[PDB]
Amino acid sequence: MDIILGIRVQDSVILASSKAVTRGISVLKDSDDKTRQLSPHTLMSFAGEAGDTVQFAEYIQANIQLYSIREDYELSPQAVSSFVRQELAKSIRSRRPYQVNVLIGGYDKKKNKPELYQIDYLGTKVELPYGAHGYSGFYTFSLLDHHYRPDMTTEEGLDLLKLCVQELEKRMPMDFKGVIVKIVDKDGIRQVDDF
Amino acid sequence: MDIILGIRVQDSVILASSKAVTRGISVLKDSDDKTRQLSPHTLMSFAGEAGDTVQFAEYIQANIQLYSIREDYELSPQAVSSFVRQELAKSIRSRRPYQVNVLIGGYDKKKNKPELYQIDYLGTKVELPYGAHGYSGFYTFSLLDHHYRPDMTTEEGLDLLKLCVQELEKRMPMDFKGVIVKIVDKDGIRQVDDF
Amino acid sequence: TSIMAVTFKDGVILGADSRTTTGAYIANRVTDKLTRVHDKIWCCRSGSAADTQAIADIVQYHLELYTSQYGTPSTETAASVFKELCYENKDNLTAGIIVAGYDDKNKGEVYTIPLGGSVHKLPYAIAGSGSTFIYGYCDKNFRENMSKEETVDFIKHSLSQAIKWDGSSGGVIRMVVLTAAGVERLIFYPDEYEQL
Amino acid sequence: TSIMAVTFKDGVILGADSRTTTGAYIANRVTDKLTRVHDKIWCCRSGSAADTQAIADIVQYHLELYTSQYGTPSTETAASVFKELCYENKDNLTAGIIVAGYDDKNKGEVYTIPLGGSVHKLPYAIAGSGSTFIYGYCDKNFRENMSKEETVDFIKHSLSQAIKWDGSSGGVIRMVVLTAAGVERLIFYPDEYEQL
Amino acid sequence: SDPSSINGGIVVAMTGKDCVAIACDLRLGSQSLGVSNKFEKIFHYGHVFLGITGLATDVTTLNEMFRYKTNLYKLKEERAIEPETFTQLVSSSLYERRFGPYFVGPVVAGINSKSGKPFIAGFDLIGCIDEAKDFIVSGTASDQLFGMCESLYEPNLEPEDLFETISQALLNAADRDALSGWGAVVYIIKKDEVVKRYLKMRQD
Amino acid sequence: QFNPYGDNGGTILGIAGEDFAVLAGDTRNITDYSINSRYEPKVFDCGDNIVMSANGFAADGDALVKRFKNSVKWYHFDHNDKKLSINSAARNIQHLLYGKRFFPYYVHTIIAGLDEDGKGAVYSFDPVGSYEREQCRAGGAAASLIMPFLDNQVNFKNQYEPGTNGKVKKPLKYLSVEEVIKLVRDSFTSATERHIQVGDGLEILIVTKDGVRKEFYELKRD
Amino acid sequence: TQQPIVTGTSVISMKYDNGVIIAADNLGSYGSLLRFNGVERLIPVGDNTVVGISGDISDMQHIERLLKDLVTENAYDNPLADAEEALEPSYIFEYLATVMYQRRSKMNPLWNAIIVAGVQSNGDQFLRYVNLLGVTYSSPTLATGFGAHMANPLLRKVVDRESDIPKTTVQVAEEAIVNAMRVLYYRDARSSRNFSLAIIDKNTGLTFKKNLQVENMKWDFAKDIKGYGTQKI
Amino acid sequence: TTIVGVKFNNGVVIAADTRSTQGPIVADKNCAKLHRISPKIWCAGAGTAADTEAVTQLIGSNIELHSLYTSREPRVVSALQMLKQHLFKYQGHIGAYLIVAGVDPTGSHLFSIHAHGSTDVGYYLSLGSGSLAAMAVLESHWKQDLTKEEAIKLASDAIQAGIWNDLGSGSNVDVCVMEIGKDAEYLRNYLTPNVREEKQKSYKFPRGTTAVLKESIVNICD
Amino acid sequence: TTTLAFRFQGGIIVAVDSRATAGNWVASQTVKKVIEINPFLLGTMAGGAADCQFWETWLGSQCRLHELREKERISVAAASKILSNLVYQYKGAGLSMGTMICGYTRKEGPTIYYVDSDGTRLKGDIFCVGSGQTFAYGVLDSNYKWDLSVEDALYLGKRSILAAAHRDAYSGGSVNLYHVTEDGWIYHGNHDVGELFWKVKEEEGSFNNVIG
Ligand SMILES: COc1ccc(C[C@H](NC(=O)[C@H](C)NC(=O)CN2CCOCC2)C(=O)N[C@@H](CC2CCCCC2)C(=O)[C@H](C)CO)cc1
Ligand SMILES: COc1ccc(C[C@H](NC(=O)[C@H](C)NC(=O)CN2CCOCC2)C(=O)N[C@@H](CC2CCCCC2)C(=O)[C@H](C)CO)cc1
Ligand SMILES: [Mg+2]
Ligand SMILES: [Mg+2]
Ligand SMILES: [Mg+2]
Ligand SMILES: [Mg+2]
Ligand SMILES: [Mg+2]
Repeated sequence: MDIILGIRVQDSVILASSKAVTRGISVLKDSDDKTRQLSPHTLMSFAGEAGDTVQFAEYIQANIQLYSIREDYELSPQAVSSFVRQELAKSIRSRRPYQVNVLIGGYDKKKNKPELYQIDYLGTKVELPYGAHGYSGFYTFSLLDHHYRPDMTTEEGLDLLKLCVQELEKRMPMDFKGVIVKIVDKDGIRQVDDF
Repeated sequence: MDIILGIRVQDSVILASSKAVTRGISVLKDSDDKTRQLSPHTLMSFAGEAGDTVQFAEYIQANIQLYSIREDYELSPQAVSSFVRQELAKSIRSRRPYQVNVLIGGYDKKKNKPELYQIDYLGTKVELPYGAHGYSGFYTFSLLDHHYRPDMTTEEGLDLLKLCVQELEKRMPMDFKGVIVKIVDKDGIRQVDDF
Repeated sequence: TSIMAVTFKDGVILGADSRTTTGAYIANRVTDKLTRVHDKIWCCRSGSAADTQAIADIVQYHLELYTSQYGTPSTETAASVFKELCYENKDNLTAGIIVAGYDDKNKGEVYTIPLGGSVHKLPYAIAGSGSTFIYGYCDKNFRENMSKEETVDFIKHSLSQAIKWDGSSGGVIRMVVLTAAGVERLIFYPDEYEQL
Repeated sequence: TSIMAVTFKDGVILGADSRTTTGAYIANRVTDKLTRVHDKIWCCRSGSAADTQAIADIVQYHLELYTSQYGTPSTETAASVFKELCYENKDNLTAGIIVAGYDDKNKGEVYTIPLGGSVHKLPYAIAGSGSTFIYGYCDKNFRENMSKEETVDFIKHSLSQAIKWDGSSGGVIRMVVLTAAGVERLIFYPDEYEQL
Repeated sequence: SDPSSINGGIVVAMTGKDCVAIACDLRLGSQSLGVSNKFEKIFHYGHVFLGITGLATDVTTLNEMFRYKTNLYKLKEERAIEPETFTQLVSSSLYERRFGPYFVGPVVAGINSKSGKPFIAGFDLIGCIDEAKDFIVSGTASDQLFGMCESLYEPNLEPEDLFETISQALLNAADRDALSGWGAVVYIIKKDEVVKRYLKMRQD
Repeated sequence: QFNPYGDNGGTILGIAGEDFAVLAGDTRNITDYSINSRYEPKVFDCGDNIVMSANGFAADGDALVKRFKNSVKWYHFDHNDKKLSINSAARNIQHLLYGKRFFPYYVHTIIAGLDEDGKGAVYSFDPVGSYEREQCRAGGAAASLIMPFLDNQVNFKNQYEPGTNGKVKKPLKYLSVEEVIKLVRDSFTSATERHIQVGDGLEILIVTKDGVRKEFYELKRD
Repeated sequence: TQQPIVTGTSVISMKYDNGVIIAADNLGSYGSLLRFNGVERLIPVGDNTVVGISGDISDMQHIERLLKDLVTENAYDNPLADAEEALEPSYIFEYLATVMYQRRSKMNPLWNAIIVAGVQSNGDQFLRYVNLLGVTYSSPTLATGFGAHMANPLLRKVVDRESDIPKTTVQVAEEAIVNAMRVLYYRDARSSRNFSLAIIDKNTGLTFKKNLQVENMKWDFAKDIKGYGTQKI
Repeated sequence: TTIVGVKFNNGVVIAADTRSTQGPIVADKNCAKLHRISPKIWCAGAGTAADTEAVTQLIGSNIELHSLYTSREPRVVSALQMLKQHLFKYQGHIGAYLIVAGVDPTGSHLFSIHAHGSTDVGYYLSLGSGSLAAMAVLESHWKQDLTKEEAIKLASDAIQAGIWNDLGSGSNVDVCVMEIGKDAEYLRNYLTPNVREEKQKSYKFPRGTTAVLKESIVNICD
Repeated sequence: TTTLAFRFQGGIIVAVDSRATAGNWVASQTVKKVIEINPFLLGTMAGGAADCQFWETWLGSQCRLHELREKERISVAAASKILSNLVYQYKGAGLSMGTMICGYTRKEGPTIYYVDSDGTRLKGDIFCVGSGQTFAYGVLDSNYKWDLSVEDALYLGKRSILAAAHRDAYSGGSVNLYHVTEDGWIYHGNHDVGELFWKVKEEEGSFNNVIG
């Protein structure tokens, strides 16, 4: 796990998530996709404790997919993020909490707005123009504080992201093996393949 | 610190040493040369505790340079490595030991042989065809067990090294920022600049 | 805390000091450590005040229910109910209780229940922090079948010494006399017992 | 360990049991805890056997050197030398020593030196683990200016009880009599003292 | 490790002449890292205002819970809950979690709609009610707020004066606390208008 | 285990004017929940127009003050009776504090007097000898209550010129000794209200070119 | 680093119009064992000073020897040793305070709390406290241990600030002190009935009373107290 | 806290200070530590603030229901038994230290309860951080056969000793008097010996001093 | 703290914030974190306040003695090594220092050395040091070019510290700026974040995370 970032521009939300999976002194995998599609216009990235991360992500996915079928309708990004928050807020007071931090990027089709929610394992939710979990945030927040503009295009957003990934590859002590980038907009979710 | 390797081929010893210097979540430097020339045909690489490493390296350098001037003569690689071992064996029972591991690569001009000594912070010395300190050894020893031949050229040695650095950049969790490579042979010590 | 109970010709007497401390502070200098669990079955309490009160209250309730159904319980029976509570809950209790009562068949009886919840029937018993200081004295001076006035003097002299040496004991000396005649409460003030 | 020293008409008597334990094992059942540091200045030792022997040996050496230069040392002086060692080295010593001697000017004297190295001159003193059990008894039965036979009986009865209740005391009762007449060693076996 | 000072933040409330004020900062951090600049800590249920400092997940959770409970209250009682009553509901709710508490410092502010009385109260994390004539303070700069309030405050300030007083208490307290600040919001509350103002403050 | 430190409570406060400076402290002295004394001074005239307070653990505070007073005496002996300037006192005090870097004096120290141009000076130190000159400083138990009030009322922080759309700051300006004493007294009564270790008495030392004057006020005794 | 073995409890004291009073009981405790019964914890120094000591008794005895060696030392080459160059209470205090703080600074304290009471040569009352940390303070009343908690509140009702000292007589002050000693005997589990008391007056000099007793104790109300709640008999 | 109870001729009186603390800070300068369990049974509480308040309300509620069920005036011994058994069950984790008093058809009563569930009987009692200062006074002035006026004086004097001498107590004295055959009289702020002195200065600001970024009207309606 | 220093075409920029902390208590907003050792030497301070002040003013004294004894200003290398050898002696005792020794000599050119209390000594072109170092790095690295004009380099340095002052709870107060050239160091003012943040927001149009 380790690096997950989110940026919300004019008409989309972009999630970038590192590909490395490490145990001890071995990088076991360098193409890991730290993400699950919850609904056609909502994507969730995740980082934290081994095992917990995927188990939690897939559990949320199953619940949202179940809701979709039952009502023949897609929950808004805000509604999904509140559902997720509540699950984590329950979890933190369980016998064994989920040690998982998430970013939820969705396009709200009723409002025609992109939306980015940052939620930690405590169930601490915040809606943001850009977000990060882990040590990443210690570089990217100030970088984005400087270079980010509210009206940027998807393409300007991707360049802003390249800046972030460049800084992280320069200053971060670990080799996180690059990122998988996904765009969420009015047409759903797609993956950029050469990043 | 972290990655230091040594390979002794037919007519030279090659030392490769990582360039990263890290504190917390920041790579402070990516061109660090983790090495000191002790005499014209003897080179020492070092890794371990911050501060300790350089202080120890330079202290040894000062002593060998002093010996050289006094006798107008160059100590053999074996003699230097024994001196270094003894300093570390004293140190390990001091109030505060040097937490430094070293590789000593020298060309012995009387024997016309390259020589590689691996010495840890306890003063544990061993002469080897190839050596490594830290987590590096957990990949490179078995790799070299397979690909190394006693009669290789300096150029075959460098290729063997590229194989090592490739594996380490693939499987090691940290970004060690490449290596500085130095060759020790009958003509002294030189640095390869594009590695 | 210094406590004791002594059998004698006509029955049994219980005695205790009146000090309860929190560390070195005296939280209560006129405590009543002699507690009734039936008309003529009493106990003296030592250890945690909360624990021993909780226990005595439960025992009093058990013996009042025993009485309703089966008539007057024996002193042995009362000691068995204390033991059951002390033994089964030994991990969570700090209670050292002396049980004393008067049957008409059995005369005076004394049972001591130390920390682990074991039971020991004895001619007399001493307990509490102050008791360590009077083992020698009490062993030397106790005789069987003493008179009421002899027994009162034994207890008064014994607890006098426990009080003298133990900082955790003090105040007044209370006693309860248990005979066929009824129940008699005695009290003795410092100015009397200090200069014996 | 149970030890005591008692002043009386003609001088002073020291007494002790003879048990030394390692945990519950009796390492020596006939120990001699009454130790001479000068002709008529003795001590009884309690606490760490190694510490008290080391101390007594150093004191004996100091008093033999004092004697060479200045004549016979007073019992007070001997107690001061013990104290100096016990107080200055309080962190590293576990020693509870009673000092007892006979001057011709001063008659019998008893000084007790507890754990911290303080000094206390007293008519009599008790110490050791067994002493806790006879505070009551000893306070009740001690009088000033008893006779030799009365004092021997007091000590014999006192240590009898300490031995009875304390598992760390036992064996024989040893005593040392210190008068103008000289020095007399007494011993009393279980079969005598147990059934007092 | 200390749940009350992971996220940071402050809340302060004051009484005036037929008015009350309640203010809060906007910071949400993760220890040294400032994360959000828009995290408001004051909510309202009808005309009763609640500020909550402490662990942000519990701040959010308690808001959602008190919205839940006050909605049902209104349906069953057929009237808005008053501040005195709501204060009691906050207390019981917190104490019900006595041995696994919400790590929060809530603050109630409002005017009773029958009596016209201004009303403020504070609580500890376990429900102990602190009712006050003058002011209530809460959060990571509570020492600082106590110092500001205790010297700046005077009774019976008019709404526009109370605004200045409460704003200065909050701002200067926040600037002495690493985990508080990053923006502020002040509510001026009178019998039937409520004005909400965002303060300009230093952004470090 | 033996703990070589305690906490004697109280709080102190220093403000500098244009041609004077005050150093104030409450006179209460406490351990745990007990009052040791209602009047035990902890602000001292050290000579050469320097006043000093070292507030926290009183035994450490007294030791430090004694060492500094003694330092002043030897400065005269060694440098031909020269006056020890406030900047020189502060640097000297840094070395006194830093000499015990690994076994600190548990105090927050403030000194006040006049600089070499006759202007009021307040210097303050952390327990191991970090220091800074300012207009303004509170130290000790209630420092966290009093300091932000001082930022607002001595240096006009967060105060703008009305009607300027928060674009023009209230302009900095020195305060009269009368205005300063008002802020001191209000600071301490406010602190006495909310902090249990502050109360009983307030003693202020004022420093001008004519020397050192004292004023004393009662504080609440609960 | 240390732990107190044989200890003495409170030492209480106050100023009055012409002098100072100070008292302390005669017990040396050994934990909860009331081990030693004739222990003097007020130590006079010359005819103008009494030093009252609580805490570790082995250290108290060391402090006695320091003080008695101080007197000896002060007499050396001093023809005015019983006049203008006699030891003042303030001299004795500063010496003890110096020692206490040095010993705490070497992490090997004298495990005591000390009150130095006396009259200076100009007639001024002296009353100052120092303890194992080397903390020092002065007040119209001073007490150590339980004394600080129970005596000070009583003695402060008599002398609550500096200006109450001229209004307080030696009869009033001694009465207040003697009453405080009774209260401590009721309430402190490591106190004894027997105590010593000393008055140091600018006119009458040092009066040192031994073998005082706590008298006039109310215990009678104890006969009416039965059980711990519901028990009637 | 400081709290007390004193028996007299024809009843019982309890009293308390009004300070609440969080660490060294005064959280509430005028809290209410006297609690009504039933109209003629009142409880004074020290310890964990919310625990004293919750345990006192719970038992008060159950006492009311018991009183209705039995058609009798509630007894102090019932409140005592319910409180002690509740507190014992929680093994001291509910940190309530209580003085329970009142009058009932059986007479007048005075008890104390510790957090682990042990109880005492007495004619005069005190609990809390200030209990040693209060008990000093009680042990000094209490006698058999006090009048109502004497008892009120003794009790408030005892609380005053706590207010002045214990840093854990302060502000005001509250009293409640429970006399046989009369209504209980609760005397809220019976003594107020700690009124803040007048401030030196008004800190009311020039309007517009505070820089504002935005405004809006909040909708509190429907 | 946040501190930085970088080499470029025009010499060296040095920028620092001015906050002091005691945990979450803001101890000061106006603290000096640069020491002017001589007209060609600056030292930056991060870590323990007393450790930094004490040992860096001590460093200045040692540098002054070098020029008295050798009749020549000390090299940046040698001055930095005096400090690193000093702290190495204390290694383990708990000193806390992160410092940059920045200056110009003719034999060296413009030179920066990172020195910390672990005993680490590094020559380099760019460093940021302190609790806010990562924040400064993110801005500094992503706009750095060797060819910045003196005017742009100064701004970037100022803007980087501002970034850290905004996001790092343990940085703030004001920015202090220096430029070091062949003719020595030049002070470029104190810039209170109180005003600088809002000014930069307006003119640059950045800080869109903030309620405007
Ligand atoms: C175990 O930790 C404790 C115990 C007791 C106190 C004193 C008490 N203050 C409080 O309870 C304050 C409001 N709350 C807290 O301190 C929060 N605590 C956090 C951890 O668990 C306990 C709750 C308080 O003020 N007690 C008063 C009496 C109160 C006053 C309010 C009305 C109810 C009774 C009193 O006992 C004196 C001041 C000291 O206790 C603090 C912490
Ligand atoms: C070893 O433990 C440490 C290390 C670092 C700090 C932060 C530092 N603050 C302090 O030094 C404060 C004023 N004083 C103390 O913390 C008191 N002493 C700490 C050392 O042990 C004895 C007690 C501080 O404010 N550092 C600033 C840089 C300073 C500012 C003052 C001038 C010199 C440079 C900076 O690093 C940011 C604010 C992070 O601290 C505290 C304790
Ligand atoms: Mg229990
Ligand atoms: Mg006793
Ligand atoms: Mg702030
Ligand atoms: Mg900041
Ligand atoms: Mg106060």
